[PDB]
Amino acid sequence: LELTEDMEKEISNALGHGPQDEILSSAFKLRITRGDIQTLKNYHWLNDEVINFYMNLLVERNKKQGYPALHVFSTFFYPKLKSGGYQAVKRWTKGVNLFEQEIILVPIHRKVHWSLVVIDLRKKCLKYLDSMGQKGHRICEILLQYLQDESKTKRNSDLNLLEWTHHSMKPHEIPQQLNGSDSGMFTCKYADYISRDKPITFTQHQMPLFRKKMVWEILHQQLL
Amino acid sequence: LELTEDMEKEISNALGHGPQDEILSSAFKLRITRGDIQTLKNYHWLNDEVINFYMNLLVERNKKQGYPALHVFSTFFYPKLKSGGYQAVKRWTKGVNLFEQEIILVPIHRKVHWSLVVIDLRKKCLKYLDSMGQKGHRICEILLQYLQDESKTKRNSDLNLLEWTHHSMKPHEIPQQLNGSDSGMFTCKYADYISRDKPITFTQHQMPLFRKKMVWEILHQQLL
Amino acid sequence: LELTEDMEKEISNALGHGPQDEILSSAFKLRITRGDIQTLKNYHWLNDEVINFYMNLLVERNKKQGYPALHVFSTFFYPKLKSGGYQAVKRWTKGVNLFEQEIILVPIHRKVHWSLVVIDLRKKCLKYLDSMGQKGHRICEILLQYLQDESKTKRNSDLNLLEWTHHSMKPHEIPQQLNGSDSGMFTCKYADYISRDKPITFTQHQMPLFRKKMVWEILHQQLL
Amino acid sequence: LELTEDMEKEISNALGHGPQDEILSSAFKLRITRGDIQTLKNYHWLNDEVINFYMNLLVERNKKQGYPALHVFSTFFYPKLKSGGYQAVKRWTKGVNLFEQEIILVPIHRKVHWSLVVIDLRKKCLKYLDSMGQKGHRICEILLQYLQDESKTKRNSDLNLLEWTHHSMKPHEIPQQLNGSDSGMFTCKYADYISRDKPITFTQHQMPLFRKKMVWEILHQQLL
Amino acid sequence: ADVSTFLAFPSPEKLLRLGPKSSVLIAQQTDTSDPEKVVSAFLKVSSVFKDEATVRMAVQDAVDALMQKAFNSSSFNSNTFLTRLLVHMGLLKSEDKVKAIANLYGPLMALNHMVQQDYFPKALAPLLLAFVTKPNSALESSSFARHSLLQTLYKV
Amino acid sequence: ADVSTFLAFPSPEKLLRLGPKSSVLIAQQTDTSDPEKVVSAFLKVSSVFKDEATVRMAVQDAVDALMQKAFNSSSFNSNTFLTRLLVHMGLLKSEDKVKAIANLYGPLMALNHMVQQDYFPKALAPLLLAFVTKPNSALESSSFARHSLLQTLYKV
Amino acid sequence: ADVSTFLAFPSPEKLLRLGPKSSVLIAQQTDTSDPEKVVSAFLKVSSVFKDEATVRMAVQDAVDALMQKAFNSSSFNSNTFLTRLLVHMGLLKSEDKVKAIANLYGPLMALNHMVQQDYFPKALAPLLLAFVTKPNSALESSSFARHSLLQTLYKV
Amino acid sequence: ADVSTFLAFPSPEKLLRLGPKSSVLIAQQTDTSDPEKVVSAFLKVSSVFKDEATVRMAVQDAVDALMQKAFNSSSFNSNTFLTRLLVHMGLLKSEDKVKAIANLYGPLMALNHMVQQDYFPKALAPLLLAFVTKPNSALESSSFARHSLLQTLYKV
Amino acid sequence: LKVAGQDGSVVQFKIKRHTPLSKLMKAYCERQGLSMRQIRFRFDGQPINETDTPAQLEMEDEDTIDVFQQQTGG
Amino acid sequence: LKVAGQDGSVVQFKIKRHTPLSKLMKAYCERQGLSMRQIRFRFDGQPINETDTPAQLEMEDEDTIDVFQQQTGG
Amino acid sequence: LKVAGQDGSVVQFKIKRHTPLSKLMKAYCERQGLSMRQIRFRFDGQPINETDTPAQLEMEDEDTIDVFQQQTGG
Amino acid sequence: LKVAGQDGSVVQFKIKRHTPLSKLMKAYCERQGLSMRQIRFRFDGQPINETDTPAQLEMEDEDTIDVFQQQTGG
Repeated sequence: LELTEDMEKEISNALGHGPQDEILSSAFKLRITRGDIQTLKNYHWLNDEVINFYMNLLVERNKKQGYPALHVFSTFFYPKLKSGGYQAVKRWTKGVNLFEQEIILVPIHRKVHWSLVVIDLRKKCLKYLDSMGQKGHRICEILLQYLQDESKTKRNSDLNLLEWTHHSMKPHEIPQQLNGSDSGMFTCKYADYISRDKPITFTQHQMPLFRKKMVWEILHQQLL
Repeated sequence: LELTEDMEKEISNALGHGPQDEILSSAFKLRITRGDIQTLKNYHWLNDEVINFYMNLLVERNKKQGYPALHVFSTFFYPKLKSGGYQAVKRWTKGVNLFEQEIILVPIHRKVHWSLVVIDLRKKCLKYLDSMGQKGHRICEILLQYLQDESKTKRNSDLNLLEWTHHSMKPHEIPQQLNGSDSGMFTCKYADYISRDKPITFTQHQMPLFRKKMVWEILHQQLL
Repeated sequence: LELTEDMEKEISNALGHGPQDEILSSAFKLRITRGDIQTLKNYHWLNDEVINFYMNLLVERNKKQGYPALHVFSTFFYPKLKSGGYQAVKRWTKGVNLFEQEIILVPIHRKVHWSLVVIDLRKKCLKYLDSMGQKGHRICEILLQYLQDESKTKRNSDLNLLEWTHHSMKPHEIPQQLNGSDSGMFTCKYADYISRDKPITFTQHQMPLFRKKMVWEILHQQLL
Repeated sequence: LELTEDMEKEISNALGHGPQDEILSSAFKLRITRGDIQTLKNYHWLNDEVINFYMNLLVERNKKQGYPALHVFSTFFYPKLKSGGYQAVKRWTKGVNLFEQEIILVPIHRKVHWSLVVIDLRKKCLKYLDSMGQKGHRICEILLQYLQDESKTKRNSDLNLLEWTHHSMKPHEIPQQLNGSDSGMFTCKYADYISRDKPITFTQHQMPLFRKKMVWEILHQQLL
Repeated sequence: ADVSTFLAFPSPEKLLRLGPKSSVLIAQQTDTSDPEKVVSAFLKVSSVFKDEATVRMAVQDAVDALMQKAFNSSSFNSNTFLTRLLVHMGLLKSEDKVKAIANLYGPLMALNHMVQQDYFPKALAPLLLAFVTKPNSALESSSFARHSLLQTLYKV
Repeated sequence: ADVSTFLAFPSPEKLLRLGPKSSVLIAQQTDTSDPEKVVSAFLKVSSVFKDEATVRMAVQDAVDALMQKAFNSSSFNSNTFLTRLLVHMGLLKSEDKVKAIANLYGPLMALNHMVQQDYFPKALAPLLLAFVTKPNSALESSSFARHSLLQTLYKV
Repeated sequence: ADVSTFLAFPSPEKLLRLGPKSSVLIAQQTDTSDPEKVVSAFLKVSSVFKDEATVRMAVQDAVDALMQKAFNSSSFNSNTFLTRLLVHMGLLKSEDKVKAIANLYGPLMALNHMVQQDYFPKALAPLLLAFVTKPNSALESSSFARHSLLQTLYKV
Repeated sequence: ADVSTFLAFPSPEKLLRLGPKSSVLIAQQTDTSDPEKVVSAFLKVSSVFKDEATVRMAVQDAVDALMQKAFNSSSFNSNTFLTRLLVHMGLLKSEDKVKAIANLYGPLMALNHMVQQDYFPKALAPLLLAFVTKPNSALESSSFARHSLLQTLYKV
Repeated sequence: LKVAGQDGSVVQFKIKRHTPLSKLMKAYCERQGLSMRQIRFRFDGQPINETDTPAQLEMEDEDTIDVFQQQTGG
Repeated sequence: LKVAGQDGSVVQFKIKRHTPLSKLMKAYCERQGLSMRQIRFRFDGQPINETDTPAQLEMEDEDTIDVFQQQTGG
Repeated sequence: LKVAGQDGSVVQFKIKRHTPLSKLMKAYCERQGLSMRQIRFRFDGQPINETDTPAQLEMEDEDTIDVFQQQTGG
Repeated sequence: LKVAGQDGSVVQFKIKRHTPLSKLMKAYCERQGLSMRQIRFRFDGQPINETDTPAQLEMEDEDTIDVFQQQTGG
């Protein structure tokens, strides 16, 4: 699609020279500096701000463009949960009842890598999507236990888990990467097409451009 | 000192060819195979059996050769304690009252490295010894809390910690290594001279031989 | 063009397993073994047999397919001439009067590289073609002196050199390589299109296939 | 022996910062700059000035300190002779009759390496000394032919070669290097002990110091 | 059977202690319908290689067998495979390699400075050098694997 | 003061925004009586280097200053220093390098086998190769630092 | 003028001894209509670089000047350029790298054998090792240049 | 006999076409009283190694035989040997490695500059990179031999 | 109030109500060596800011914040 | 009985009293991929063995064992 | 007859007329170390063969052959 | 007079007698690309200098000088 040659020199400017701690955006209590933002360069490994932001621009675009109840979790959520049980995750979300939503995204970060677990409340099922090839079973089973015991101790209502399903995401379906740097995009781009019930249809060839675009959509916060 | 040319061909034999899972010793419920034992080769990084064994041959030599109450902890002890509090370390030592001893050794393993924390009950103080240069303050402070709350909840007797002291171990005293492979010895050899109140006086030049000897003393279990 | 799937398994067979000194062709007093021939593999650097042969299959194809008097020189010719003057190059060609021909090819081998000097008797001018970028001026000037003094002392007829011209071969014309292994082809493929007064129009993309084909045309000696 | 701490800061000064073409000596029509001289550093490969100079400081020390007729050849001598016969080496030495001397040194430089051929006129025999291990037979046989045909065509006197002998220099005798950088010294240090009929008795351990000293003896031209 | 045992704790002997049916017995007791089992098993089998003729060729035929089986399996994702191999082999991922080089750029220009300064004890000059010489600092691991691989990709 | 601020979040500007007293102001606000503070501070200061003249030489003089100070300090263990640098710089420790090479030996002989076998889809030949080519697999990190260092140890 | 002199025997001083017009004076006295002159001159100019601020930036501006000039020149073959650089810099050509690796494969399996055999004097074990340690055997030249380059191609 | 023939033009077949006496027949037809013959012959014998069981072990036993013979020979200079091997194997000598690195230092700082400048055609960014990628520029030869060796010096 | 780390740390406190915690973090950065570009604070999840105030984000007595080492992947 | 991992796992069971746990571990090796040369079991600390028996080492109902990834250093 | 090398060598001889020079080369291979896969003979240019004969290729007294080190490039 | 190279070059001339050859070399440096720090002149062996003069070093008509590429080893 688009390429405003001028909107382009607004990019080379934020992936440019000068301050490394120089702010260039702000929102949902996050400040993307010329340091964070630079992880979006070619072959560069993305951070947790760059991701924790484009993951919040998603909520805004679903709410103002008429899309599903989009609740997103911090990239630091799963880890703290894989170690500190629900109890040390309890109050996390008090400013919100979850089942009240439809879709829930969770940025799974396994040191040096990024995957995604998509919880579809509508469908009562979760999905672990991994750009590389990995399968996540133990990764999902943790989340659900978080949930059965989530509502059970926040509404005295358990959760017939017999009603619940989850599963891996075979690689022959969803596009896989062809390197080891561009996983941070596959981890977000999934989180989009998935957030608009749109068929995940994209390839590596496109990504490099998804790269530039993302700094733009992330700068202006004008999610296209 | 010693070098029985024949006792030598009992070494090249256990650091030799054939089975990698072939047992060559047994004790305190541990089986040192031709795999574990091989970590004692030159420049090779030592494991947790090789260390968890020479750490038990120490207890035996103190008890049958008239030395201090030597209680040793598993290399897996500190880690589990740096994460699972005392509660998940509680019953560990029920087959023993600790303060009943004099000296207590603890193999501090920080991924890729080995250090030692020496608890001297006699002196009511602990010491963190590191072959490289590191200082361990947070490393000691954890252990003590383990102890103040150790006896407090196993004898209703607290522990006036005002009576307690610990501290780092300046590198200008204890010998440091001159590479990055031989830390597993400095981590044991300390644990010996320290176990016989003998001045830690040794250098890198000796170690390579401490290497061969250790497989011997560890094979026969005949600690020299 | 062509790709006889069967003619293909006649290739993987000569770039295959078994003897390294195993002959697989013969002609003009040369024996291309499974060793020489293998230099025609991908990225592999070609030798002086592989080249001194396809350089003779050229003469045969010009003579039986109605093309210019094609006289080719040994790859060892220029070197011996850059050092041993004409005198030690004299008798080389006694079995032939040269000017009697039209075109003369000379495989210029500068250690680790291959270039070509094309002498066009018809046009009374020489050309140095280099796949990489090099210019050869001193390289041509030697050859001509070989020639002015060639006939002068073999027909008492000098050579008005004022009639003679030569020159470099600008890279923007003739295709250049995009690596550092495939120079042996550019050094022959030139020697063909040049031998049929055919415009040198080819690129790197094709070469890999020129690679397979060449073993074929070189095996059967059936120059296509 | 010696180490004038002040004479030392006359070294770090010539193996120092500033001009690379800055002269720091002159003699026998040679100018050792801060570039040449620097090849005498540790592990650094020596050039042909550094050697063609210390090879002339040798002649001076033999003549003013009462030693054998020392005639030295240019490092560029052998090469030109291995290719251009005597004829293109003829006039080289017209400013001198050779056999008039006793000893003749010749710096054999085989690309990337240095060896020495010692001609002892007194003894009527030559010796090829190589720091590494090489044997030079073809290397000597050339020189002699230079000589039989040297005098034969400069005094009409041939040379009964039956009177002549030469030979390799077994490595178990003369010290060999233990690396691949310090050959330029072994190639000179030989040329000294050999120039004073002094037994070649030195080792690698010394060389590094022979290194500093040489810049000194070469700077002042004050050969010690 | 012996095959399931072998797997658990692979071993040259466990491997040869299966006669010639070992090869085909493993590619068959191994479900090639999801590359994670093929990787984990291709690894368990080769974690046995030792230079020795027996164990060497034993391993080869054992793998040529597991590879065919899965190369004729539709559900087999050859891509996810290579890709899951290179990771559990450190040739891919393992570390944010760029960012790393990024954190060295500076410290490496300073330390490379100090060394050359006069105010640097002539003592360490040889300590430092003879320090990035111990194998734990010189022996390069996967950047070796990587090269041995390329070597063959260009075949010879 | 500004110096303590700077430290926290170093930065080329924070550094130049100290005039010429920065150099000496840091070596002085830094206790060189236990190398861990000197390392952590020698690092914080150089984590600012950028090719640019200003920030470059700024950093140099800032370090030549911190190094002298500690080189005239008795309590300063120059050894524990170099040694604590090389670690937080991955040139020493970081991984059981031997054991690693040990786990590759076999898998690398098998994978190096498969590739050369007929039963190997001509498809991957160029996938695999053009795969250990992405920077996250080609770009070698500390084995580069290490070399740049040696380069100078032999000085030039 | 001074420019033609400078060229012959480049030198940091010869370079700075031209004031600020040096930069533009060389890109102008240099015919960018056949990359061989631009290479040979881009080389002569940078064969002067020394870490020092003066000579460093002197060189940079001197090259940014010669590069623009030729990048706006039609007759300028940017391709033949990069390509003629990499050669006279050993990053391309220099040796039949494959064939070489080919001649090592065997000798390296035998020598790697001998060493491990009992009939091998325990003497050399440390001689051999401490032998492929001297810089003339450890210091890797262009495989370093090559990496420093990539580093930047991925920019940082 | 066949042995002298074999030597001239070594070959896996020439080697196996000697039955089990080949091993001992060569170490015997080879004068181990001046390492140059042992090197040249240790090389001729291993210039035959091919992965295959036959030719592999054939070569091994053939060398363990030539090595013993000379290790019990007084006139045998084990030192001059290792040393003459490493050279005709490029692990020692081959090039003035320092001087080389010396000539790159500058050109590599300039070229590393140009690339990052605005006045650099976005065209080459991927040309240059995908250029020091061809094997003749990526495939590192003896710096690989060297490592494979060390690997074993530390044995495993 | 307290500042529970990741390692298995647990360092506790108290401070001024409507007070600028801009200073509750630069301090503890030094107090651990941890530079902030490497770590991030998060109270019950919501990243705290300079300009926020323990009072505002309404935390009470014995309220635990959290610190994580910066993560990256690809 | 249960087999609490390191990761933050928690897989539970039961088995025969004087029964040979030699089989309680080869199973769970496959059940995790974890090869035993890489991991080690330890009950309340004391490394369990093949030949031991849940009965013997006297563990009771709801007794938790522990598994650790093999460690090394130098 | 003679066998002038490249280096700047010059080793001379004589041999049987209709004689198989197959043996004039294997000899001089050993006599220089030079293995034949690395070098090639060429008389006045035309590569000599095993089966040829000094007699046949008609060379006379004082006739010089040539030897070159194998070359390669790319 | 002439300037015979190493390669197998042979470029000839003439010049002023007591003339400073300082200029006979900077010229031919450009005339070959060869920078002087890489090459060295030598007449009949004796390195020529700037300040010398064809006249002085007494060379005559058809006198050949020599140029060599700088050599190094170790």
